[PDB]
Amino acid sequence: DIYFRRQVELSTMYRHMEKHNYESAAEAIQAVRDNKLHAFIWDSAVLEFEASQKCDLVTTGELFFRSGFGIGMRKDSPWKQNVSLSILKSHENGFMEDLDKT
Amino acid sequence: NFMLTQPHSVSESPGKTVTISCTRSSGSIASNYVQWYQQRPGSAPTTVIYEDNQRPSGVPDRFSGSIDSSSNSASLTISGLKTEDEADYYCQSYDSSTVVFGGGTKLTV
Amino acid sequence: LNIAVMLGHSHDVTERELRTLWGPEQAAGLPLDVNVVALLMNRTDPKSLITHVCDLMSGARIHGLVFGDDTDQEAVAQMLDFISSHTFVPILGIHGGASMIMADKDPTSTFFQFGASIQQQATVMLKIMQDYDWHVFSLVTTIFPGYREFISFVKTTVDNSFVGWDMQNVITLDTSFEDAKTQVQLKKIHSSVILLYCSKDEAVLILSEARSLGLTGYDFFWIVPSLVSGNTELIPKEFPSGLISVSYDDWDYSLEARVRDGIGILTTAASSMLEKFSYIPEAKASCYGQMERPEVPMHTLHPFMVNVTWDGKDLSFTEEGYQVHPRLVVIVLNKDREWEKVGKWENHTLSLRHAVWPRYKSFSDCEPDDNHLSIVTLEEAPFVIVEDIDPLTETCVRNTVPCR
Amino acid sequence: VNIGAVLSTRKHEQMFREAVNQANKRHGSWKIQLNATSVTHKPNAIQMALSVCEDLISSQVYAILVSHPPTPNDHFTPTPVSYTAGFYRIPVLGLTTRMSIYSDKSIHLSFLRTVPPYSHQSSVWFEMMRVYSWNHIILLVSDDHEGRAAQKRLETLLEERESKAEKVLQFDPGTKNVTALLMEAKELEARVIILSASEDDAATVYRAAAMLNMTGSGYVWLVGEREISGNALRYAPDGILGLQLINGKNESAHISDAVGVVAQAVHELLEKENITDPPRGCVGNTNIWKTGPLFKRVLMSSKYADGVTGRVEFNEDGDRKFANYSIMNLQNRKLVQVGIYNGTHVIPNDRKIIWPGGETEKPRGYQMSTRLKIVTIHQEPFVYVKPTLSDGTCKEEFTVNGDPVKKVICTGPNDTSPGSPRHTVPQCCYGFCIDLLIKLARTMNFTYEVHLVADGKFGTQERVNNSNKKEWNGMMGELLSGQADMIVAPLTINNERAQYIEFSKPFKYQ
Amino acid sequence: LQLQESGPGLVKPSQTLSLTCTVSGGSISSSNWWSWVRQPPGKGLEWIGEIYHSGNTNYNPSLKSRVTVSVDKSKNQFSLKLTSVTAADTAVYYCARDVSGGVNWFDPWGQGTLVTV
Repeated sequence: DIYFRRQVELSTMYRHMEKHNYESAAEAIQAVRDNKLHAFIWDSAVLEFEASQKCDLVTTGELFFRSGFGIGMRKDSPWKQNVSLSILKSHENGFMEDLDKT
Repeated sequence: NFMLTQPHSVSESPGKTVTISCTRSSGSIASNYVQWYQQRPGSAPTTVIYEDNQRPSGVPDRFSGSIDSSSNSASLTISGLKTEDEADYYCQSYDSSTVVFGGGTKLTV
Repeated sequence: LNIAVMLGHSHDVTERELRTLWGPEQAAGLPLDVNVVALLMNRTDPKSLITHVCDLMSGARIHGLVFGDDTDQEAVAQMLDFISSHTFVPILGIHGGASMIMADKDPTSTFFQFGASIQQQATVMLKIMQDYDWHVFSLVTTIFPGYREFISFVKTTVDNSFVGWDMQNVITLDTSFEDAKTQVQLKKIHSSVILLYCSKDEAVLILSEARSLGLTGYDFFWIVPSLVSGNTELIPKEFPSGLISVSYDDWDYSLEARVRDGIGILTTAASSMLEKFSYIPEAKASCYGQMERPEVPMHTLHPFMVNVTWDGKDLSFTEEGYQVHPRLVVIVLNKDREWEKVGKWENHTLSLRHAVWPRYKSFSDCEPDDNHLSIVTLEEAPFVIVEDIDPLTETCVRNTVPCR
Repeated sequence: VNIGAVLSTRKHEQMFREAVNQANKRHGSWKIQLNATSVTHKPNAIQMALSVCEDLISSQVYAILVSHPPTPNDHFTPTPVSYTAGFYRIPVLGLTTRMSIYSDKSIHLSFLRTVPPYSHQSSVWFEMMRVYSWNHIILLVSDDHEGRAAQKRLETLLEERESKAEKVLQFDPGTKNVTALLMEAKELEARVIILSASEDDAATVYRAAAMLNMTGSGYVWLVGEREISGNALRYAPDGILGLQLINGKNESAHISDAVGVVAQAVHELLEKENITDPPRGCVGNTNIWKTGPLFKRVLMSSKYADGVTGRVEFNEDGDRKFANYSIMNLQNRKLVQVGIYNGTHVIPNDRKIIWPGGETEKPRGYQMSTRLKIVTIHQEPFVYVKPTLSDGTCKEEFTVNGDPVKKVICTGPNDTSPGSPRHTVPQCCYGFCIDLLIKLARTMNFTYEVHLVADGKFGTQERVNNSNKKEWNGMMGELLSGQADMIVAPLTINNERAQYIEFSKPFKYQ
Repeated sequence: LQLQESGPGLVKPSQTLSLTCTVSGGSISSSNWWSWVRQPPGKGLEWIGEIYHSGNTNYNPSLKSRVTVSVDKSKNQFSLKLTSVTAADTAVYYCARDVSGGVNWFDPWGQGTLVTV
């Protein structure tokens, strides 16, 4: 929502969805399932998993708005390095990919 | 600083309730509190009441302190007069400058 | 009860019944039994003031005063507050002297006005600025009390807001028209809607300098609060025409109307007192005593005239010391050296008249305007399209143009 | 000249006459000379004001001196002097009145002083904390306008280092129940307070706080002069540092400095462009000076660099600058000075400093906490949530590699359906997110008590109900509102979030 | 936790008497202070001063330029260095422990000697 509104070059879609925005991405999924919505625009991971597990919905398009989730951090906290460098070291020793595959 | 006043002594029989009243010469007895010692004749001082609100361990309920701060009379009470109470009663207080002591109070029973 | 008034014998000084104005009721009722004790005094002097006022209370045992003088000095309202303090007389001012608001009142002081907050003036002014959509500007404020309050309030309402006000560099002048500290800073102002804050004389000097810089072009605007709006008749020769400014009205809502308003609110407060918890206090004995610790019977009515609505009017003050519904007006200075009613502030609205800025001249003559046109067409095929603006940041989306 | 003054007793009047006569003998007016007068306060105010107005303005006084009587009435001396001086816009000098409501040159259009009010000594706080490695202050302030001004001054004098105080919690003046503020204060890592307020409220807060043992080891306190006074030097735990001024209620020095400044200003002003005369009589004239702002303006520009109290330098708001203060330690109910304030410098004395507690060290107002409460929202694929059964734990489930599923309780709400109150039942959340959670928990070696959020949204930025003030609601909101430090969950990096917050490097790509 | 003033009766005039006070059942490494309030004979009291085990001390302003007291942990005792002793010392010297607490006040007094010059 914050991307689209801040990025007004197709605001037609923005106020089209603004009168149809839902509550939970999951709720959007089971609403699409019972022929109530014909599409669902969302982050890739969630809907990828939803389709892969329950194979009744198909991913149209390729991708857009690449982004990566993160960790909550107020500007004042001592957990900047002891978390970021922790993940960065753990980024390369095959653990993250193994756990994801798991 | 400021001195105190206990004239010299007081005499009464057992069964009465009489005790000297320590008086603050300058200022009022509201900020830096008062405290009474008992010092048996020919011996060292020892506390009898502290801040005139509670008594030290071993002190009987016979002694009790009270504050008026109007006449600045730091009142002491030895209600239940008996014979063993013969000693010196010294009111003491303190301030950022000094700690000052009474002239003493030895009663006749 | 008994309500008394006293005036400074202006040109409006008339008969006691003439200024009484009382009728069958106040506006729709208020049956409290209160008589009118109208007074007067040509001049007003501290000894004269104290004696007259605090024997006036010590006279018929009054329960109010709506005094307003013709003087122009803060001393009148300050003295009146100081005296309401030490005798506990609720006082409200309506004209001239008892009209300029102080920084703050004593916590137990019961003294009021009909003026408007520098906050209220500032925000009404900024909304004016909004409607025209020239949202690229700087600031300059020479030192004069209230300046910190205004600069802080604008600096905090610029960012909480959601329109995108570009707040450029700001300049303060210790000694206006100095050329050593003032000019060295003033010259670097690449704004378009400059919004200076100087009292009266700093303002004149900086305008004179601004002409010497040629900044007073044909699209270089100037917005000022009520403080420069001294008497709407004493303009200098360095204010370019049309200097937009907000102030308090001096043309409608005459003095007698404010007297009526004060009478109504005081009577309503007393009526509420009696109806709820009737404990009507007597007079404050004597003006001065010998020595007595001040202790009112309660909060007599000092916070009680909040949320007061009378005759449709919403005259309510508060602990801040301001009226919830001021009477500010937007005013221009056209090429007639006159101040014109262009823009009243309604319940909350802005209420402009010129649908577009008809680009008045500065003084009489400079490089003429030769860069503007007024284009026109009709909505048509997907090449020009009409659309109604969004309620949020309510000008329109940022891709369109102002379309009228 | 015919300068006027309002004094408390006749010895003061004699001292004033002697001072002005000495000023005349050293340097005097050519013909007008220096006549002088002093009157005495009356406990009638209205009549005292009547007296000062009539007598002084009828006396053609050129400067007005007002001194605070030692009797604590707090609205006795300067309350009617400055107002009527301003009616004729004539300046007044302050001698022993040191509140800060008068420093605002708006209503008291005329007011000077040589006693920097209690807002000034807030500058001492930074003048010291400049080099102490002291970086966490949760100072308390009362609702008094003095406290208000001291507060705002302390925030504005600290932004030069761009730092920020944690809590500036406040309270009503002179109350008798302040325990709340204190047990929420202690549940913070910060362990320094610069409370500075009325003496009565100061004693109240001391009495109610010592019960909470926050006066123990490693918990310093900072207090200025007026807050340790009369009823406050009693309840003070040891270590409370005191901040006081050098020249106290010695009227003579300040009378001398004030009359010297006034004499110098009049003597230099004897030659000027135009000098008018005061209106005669309290009644009569209803007009201001034609030159009063000239006298006032030349009065601020007064570099009287010679006196008993050194250089009486005045600041911009009609008060006194360049003052000497004192940091004084409270050593076992026996107060002795522990520091000096010569201005922009500190020269601590060679003494045995003492803090509360009883250690002789640099107690740390900082801590690592190491609690780290965690929050996270249930989407589906990265957090599976199951209501745990009535068994005190979640369940036991297994995987292909013989590695059972990690499960922890999650004190999430139960108000997914709107209207239903959040039962806050302890469900069980697990999955991918909990896995990264437990691994990082082992990495940093702390504990978690994870729980969800009631609303169930990412919490964008919006506006409060029917207002232009903005805010952040929802999950990001409870991050900002000091409710937890980690919110680890699938949350998108975007612009408006990151414009005012900081993110860890992402742990995925999508 | 029992006090004892060492110097019993050394009353040599025009010299530097050194009354040393030590304690049993503990040591000076704590958060408390020490006391040597003096009692004029057949009269009231006369406070002398007080000392701390580590860094500092403080006395009655009546007597400043004459009292200098030191404390040693190794010997677990503290003593003064009074200079130019006069006949005013014809008064009994005590040594009482005190408690910092919330109010300055001495714990029950020591045995007391009979030093009277």
